[PDB]
Amino acid sequence: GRLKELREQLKELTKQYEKSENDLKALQSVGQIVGEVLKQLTEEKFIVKATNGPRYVVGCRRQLDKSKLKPGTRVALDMTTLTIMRYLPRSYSEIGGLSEQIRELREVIELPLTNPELFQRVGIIPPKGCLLYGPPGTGKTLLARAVASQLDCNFLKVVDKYIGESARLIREMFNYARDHQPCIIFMDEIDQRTLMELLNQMDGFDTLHRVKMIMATNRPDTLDPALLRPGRLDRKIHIDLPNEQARLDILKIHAGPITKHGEIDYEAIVKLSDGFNGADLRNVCTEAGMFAIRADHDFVVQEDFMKAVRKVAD
Amino acid sequence: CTKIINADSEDPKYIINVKQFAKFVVDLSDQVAPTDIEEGMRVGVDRNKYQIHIPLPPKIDPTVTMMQVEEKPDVTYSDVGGCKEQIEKLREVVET
Amino acid sequence: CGKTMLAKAVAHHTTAAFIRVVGSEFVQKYLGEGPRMVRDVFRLAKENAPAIIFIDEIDAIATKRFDAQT
Amino acid sequence: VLRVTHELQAMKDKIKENSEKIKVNKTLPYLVSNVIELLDVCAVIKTSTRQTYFLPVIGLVDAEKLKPGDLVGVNKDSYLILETLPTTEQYSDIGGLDKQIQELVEAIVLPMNHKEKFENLGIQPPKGVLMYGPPGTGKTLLARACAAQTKATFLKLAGPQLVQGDGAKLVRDAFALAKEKAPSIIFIDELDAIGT
Amino acid sequence: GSELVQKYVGEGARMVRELFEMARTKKACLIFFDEIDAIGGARFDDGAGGDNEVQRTMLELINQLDGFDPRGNIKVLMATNRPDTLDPALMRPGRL
Ligand SMILES: Nc1ncnc2c1ncn2[C@@H]1O[C@H](COP(=O)(O)OP(=O)(O)OP(=O)(O)O)[C@@H](O)[C@H]1O
Repeated sequence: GRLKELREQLKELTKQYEKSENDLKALQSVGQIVGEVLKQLTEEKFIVKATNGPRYVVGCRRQLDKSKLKPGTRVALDMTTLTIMRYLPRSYSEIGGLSEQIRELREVIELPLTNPELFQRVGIIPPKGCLLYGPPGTGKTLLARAVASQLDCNFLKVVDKYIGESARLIREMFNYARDHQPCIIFMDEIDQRTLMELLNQMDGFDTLHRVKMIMATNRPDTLDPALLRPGRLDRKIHIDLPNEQARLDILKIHAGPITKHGEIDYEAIVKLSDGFNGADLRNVCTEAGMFAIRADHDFVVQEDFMKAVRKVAD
Repeated sequence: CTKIINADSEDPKYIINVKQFAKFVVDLSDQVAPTDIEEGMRVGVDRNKYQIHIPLPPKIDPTVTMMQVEEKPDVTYSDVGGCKEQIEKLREVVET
Repeated sequence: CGKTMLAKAVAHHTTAAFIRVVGSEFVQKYLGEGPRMVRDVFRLAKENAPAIIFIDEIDAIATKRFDAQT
Repeated sequence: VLRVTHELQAMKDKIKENSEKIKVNKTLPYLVSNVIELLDVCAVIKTSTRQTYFLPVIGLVDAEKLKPGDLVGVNKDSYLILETLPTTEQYSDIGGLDKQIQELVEAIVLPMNHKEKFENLGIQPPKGVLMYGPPGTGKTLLARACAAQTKATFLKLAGPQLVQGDGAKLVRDAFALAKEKAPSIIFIDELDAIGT
Repeated sequence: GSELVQKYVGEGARMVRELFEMARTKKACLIFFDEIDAIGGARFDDGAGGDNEVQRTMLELINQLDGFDPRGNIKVLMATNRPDTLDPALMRPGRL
């Protein structure tokens, strides 16, 4: 017994001493100044700039793999010789009836995303994107992130020009987008010679990677005839008019994640208020939940929805 | 001159920053009573010695001090005329 | 009726330093970049070889002067 | 018996190392600053002189508790990390906006009063309340009254005071201060000044 | 008014704060602002936003003037030739 602690003690005696050697050895590194490879002046020397601003010319130390040190590459240089060292780069249907959504949109979004061989054999460049238009909110604000669900891939939301940074950033993120072929760029709420210049990126500027850049947004008031011309904008999809039954389906979908008695006359509620909008039905559900919170009702009583329906109708 | 921004128990270990260069964790100078050192007021540190040698009075910002009129022009209401109502209204908001 | 495509073809089958880069620039701070560009191109022209420029939609800059005060 | 010898040996390497370790802080070029980030075969430190240094040796202290972004004790000349260092009105005095008053209440105190109902219903209360309207339509007064009535800690923020990375660091410090205390009321005035 | 505006961003707000603190230290102080239209007497704030510095300085000024806990003993006078250009924020009573 008296020896067991001694065994563990030994591990301790080394442990604190272990750090001493690690601390002493660590107690000598002088660090380095971080900078970027501004350009490859020569296979032996290159022009770099430290984050502080000054620009120098340095060289690989032993083997810095110039093949991978293309113009622009973080590297830390010692402030005694300025040499290159370690380099380190630093719901499918939430709108009820979506037959319109799961149809033309699907057939024009995924079809050009799978078999480029089909079209190139046809000799026709695949359509690059389609435009959706109709009621704001349900058709515009909603079902916008849902496209990722429909395609099951993460998308990028892109909200004359100041300096042209619109097109500049579009291209600069285009490579990232192309790195993920299934990814779809969704420049919703997109809104001279930037929109028209915006018509030139799609033709070239790395647009041969099988991605449908759907310019689907009613926000732009001005419509470009060249864009709607076949090719660029293959076709236009009009957001369907809610029929007050799709409203019932939307209410049911949103009624899902809600605790309630169950005796909900959903048809009565939808007839009470014509929200007409999936976000309006979301607000209806939220207001019903709030009314339930009043008086501390874990459930939601029938009249609470009706108050919610009436409130939104205003 | 430096501004103190914090202090710690045991060793004081002030986090003073001089003007804008950088925060320095400097101990009090040998020849200073710890009571004088406090938070958020001007003090004096030497470069190499890095230590707070003497407390300093607060900044005055002479622009603001000289901005004060510190002078009474020789103008009286008597010379002004035709603004009796305005004069009274201003007086009710300044003097009375 | 065939324009931009013709310029594109000229670019594809030439040897000059064709730098179009003439986005119609109303701008608000740097006004009059004409010389800022052409000189560069001329500097490019002597740097490597004579260059060419091309663009449409310059109709906005055409104008006819008229008023000089507004 | 050799065990005590090793443990008495510990009063050996530690004393010298302590003396050196307790100089970078004291030294003027300490430049105690924030660690830009952390990596592995290592530290990246933005010195308070607006300079980015890369340290192969991640630091003398073990790297587990080197949180990306924190008071970093950069060495005077090695710029290696040494020490983490320490980091009256009522709702009856305003009229014509009572409905807004109850809305703000149910959105701001109900989480403070009881959030269980929200979880029960499956809907959470949004965070952040915007008060927009003509300069006359009282909201600073409403905010002051709400702070006075409800017992929490006020956090007054203004566009001018924030601006001077001074703005970002000040915002982060204030937000962290709010995070530390469970009850927190954050007041940002003329927010348009910042979010231009 | 010109002395308030400086080349450095935000300096005007800092000097406004300094003046406010100097007033707070004193008792029964009167302040007179002339050419107020000079010191951010507008809120156009176009996309260019070239006046952002004077604008933020004016915002700091108005905030320190009234809001939360003012001194309540600071009598402010203001002389402008064309108040119509002044912003709603300052012209609104309570501040003036
Ligand atoms: N409904 C109201 N009841 C009482 N006082 C009000 C009301 N509306 C405005 N006020 C007055 O306005 C002030 C309340 O804050 P204030 O009006 O400054 O904020 P605001 O109108 O939201 O805009 P700002 O803060 O930009 O001025 C107090 O002087 C208060 O007496």
